[PDB]
Amino acid sequence: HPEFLKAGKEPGLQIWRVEKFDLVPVPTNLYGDFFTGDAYVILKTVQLRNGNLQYDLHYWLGNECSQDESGAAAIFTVQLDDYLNGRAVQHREVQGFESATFLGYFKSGLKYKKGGVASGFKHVVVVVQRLFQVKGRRVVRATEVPVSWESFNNGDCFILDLGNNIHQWCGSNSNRYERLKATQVSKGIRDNERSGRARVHVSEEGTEPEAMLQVLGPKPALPAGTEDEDAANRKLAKLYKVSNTMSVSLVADENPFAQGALKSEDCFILDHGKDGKIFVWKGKQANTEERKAALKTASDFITKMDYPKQTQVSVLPEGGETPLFKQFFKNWRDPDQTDGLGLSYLSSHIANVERVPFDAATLHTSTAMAAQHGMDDDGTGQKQIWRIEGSNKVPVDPATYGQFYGGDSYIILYNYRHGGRQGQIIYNWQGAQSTQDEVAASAILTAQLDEELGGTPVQSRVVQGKEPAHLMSLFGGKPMIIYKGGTSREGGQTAPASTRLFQVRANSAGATRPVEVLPKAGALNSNDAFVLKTPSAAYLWVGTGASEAEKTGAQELLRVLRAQPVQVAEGSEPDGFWEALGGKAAYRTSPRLKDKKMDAHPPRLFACSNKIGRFVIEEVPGELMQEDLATDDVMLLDTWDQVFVWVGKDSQEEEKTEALTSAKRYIETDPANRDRRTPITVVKQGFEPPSFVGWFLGWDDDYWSVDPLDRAMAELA
Repeated sequence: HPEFLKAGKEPGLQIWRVEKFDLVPVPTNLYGDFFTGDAYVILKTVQLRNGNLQYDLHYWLGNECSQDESGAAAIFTVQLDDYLNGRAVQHREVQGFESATFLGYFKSGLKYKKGGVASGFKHVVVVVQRLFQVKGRRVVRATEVPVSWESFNNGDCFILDLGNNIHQWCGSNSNRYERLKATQVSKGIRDNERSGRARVHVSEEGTEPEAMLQVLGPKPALPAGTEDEDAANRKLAKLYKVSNTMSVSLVADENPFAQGALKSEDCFILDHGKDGKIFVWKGKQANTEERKAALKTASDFITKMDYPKQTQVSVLPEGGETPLFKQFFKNWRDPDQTDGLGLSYLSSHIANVERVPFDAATLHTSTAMAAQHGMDDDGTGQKQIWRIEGSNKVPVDPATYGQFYGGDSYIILYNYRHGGRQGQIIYNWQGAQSTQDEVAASAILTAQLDEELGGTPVQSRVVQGKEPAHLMSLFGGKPMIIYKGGTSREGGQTAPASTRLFQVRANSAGATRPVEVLPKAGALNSNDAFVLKTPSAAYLWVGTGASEAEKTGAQELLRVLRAQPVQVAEGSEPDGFWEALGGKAAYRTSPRLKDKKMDAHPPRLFACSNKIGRFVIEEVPGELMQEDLATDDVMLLDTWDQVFVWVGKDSQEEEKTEALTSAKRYIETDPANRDRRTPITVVKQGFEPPSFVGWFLGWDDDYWSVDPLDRAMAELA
């Protein structure tokens, strides 16, 4: 055996060019260059936290690549996978529409070279005279184009490669951010292709150097940019079951699908084609012919539905499904979950993130711990609570700090200290039964308060029932009691219900919040304790998964209810318990993914926009980096438990005021059917909280002191 032996042995990236049905290694210093007339095979191996190796097999098809060449690359992807015991995730990437995972492997971006093995061009390779058109802001792509002014336009940047002189040219209508990412490609040509020997010359229209003007002739009038992502065709997806010939059978009309719909004896197609990707899921018991023919059937299904030929397709084995595939299902939970160190798959873009458990004594020094637990600090800073009464904020009685009523909406101005510096957080808590005028009034006043405090404070819109972990910790040691629906104003206190049911649950911080729920048995949960104040006896129901903090919260919540507790463990409930709840019922028993939520729902950064009301979101691939936050964009950092809205200083005011709704739109369209009470957190550039910056390793506190572009072209360019 040849190159197969030197494969997934160590963590890293391996690229081969399929050359005459042979896997020829691409020189590593050229990783990122791809000939449009050829096909490549790419293996990314990632080390899991337990030391095991996880494989991602990609094969890449250029625009001018033959059919017998894509087949060759496909055969290798198949036979490489079963050499790795059929546990790899396979990807078919087409030029210009590659998967985010594939795009993450390449920092400096991609280069699409004219030529191929048929044209008689190798990779190894002096005298150079080529031209690249650099289009891209988050996925910088450099396409080789004819060496002519006709190839140009004033919207993008261009690189005139003259061997020992690289000439970067940028149009007048080109944005400063695009110019920045273009210098990366130019620098990459200098350092990787010429080994740092050549000189990179930067210019814009009107300042063309004589060398460039000698090659292209005098500059004529140039046009403008064609300006190229995900829209609202994200929500709907369908699941199919394959037979062989090739026929499919609809098994699930709408997502979220039932995880049990996947049977291990067959293979299934998750159709997300209107969003540009489809999945193939191999059951472990599926026929060997069926498994090896996954890409076979996937391409057929593409044509039988009239999807674009360039549709992303990925192939998953049972047990190694990616988290996006799992999110298409209603509460996907694995047959290991709690036991182990990870899950089905570890997203490469967070594979190098050190996992920091919680310890409040040193929260104030670790941005990473702050981000991984949604904990800006310990919750012990100065704060003000206001209840919204009509059109004004009313100070809440300090004795009742920690109790919130479902018929009110509150504003919580909190002072946080982390590291050496401070910040402020404005929490906007809107009750479920709060009247619409006052809920809307709470939002108006929340924004007004932010401007009073200089526009610097963080804004967080919370909805009753789904409160961030940090919010629970603001009240010292007492729990955050949330009532189903009453008022706290002076002439309006309602009457307590006959029998009430409280779900007391703790965060990673040990703070707890008892949530008053419906008085039904189906509302119970094995991981938390519960409090049932019936007029007869007050029950303290403690689940098998409940710990000290939940008992302490449930106990001390029964304190404020002036009722003696009746300790009752799960499974051994007295008679009166079930009948007070309306009888026995099926509740949730499966444990939660406490520290493995990151593995299940890794944080993703997005760029949101709405040009003509059309909501456009584009995922930025790879490791989360401060460099990826453009000053003229409104970005989205989705941590599952929360959706941050990073607002760039130089973005348009329209997009700035729409920060709340753009996030609300992204959550609404999420194919995972994400809860709409999910807290949204608006954050200003240069005033980001620790729970945000801790996700970005290598965060320069004074990164924006010098303009990013003014630094790059002054650095090594």
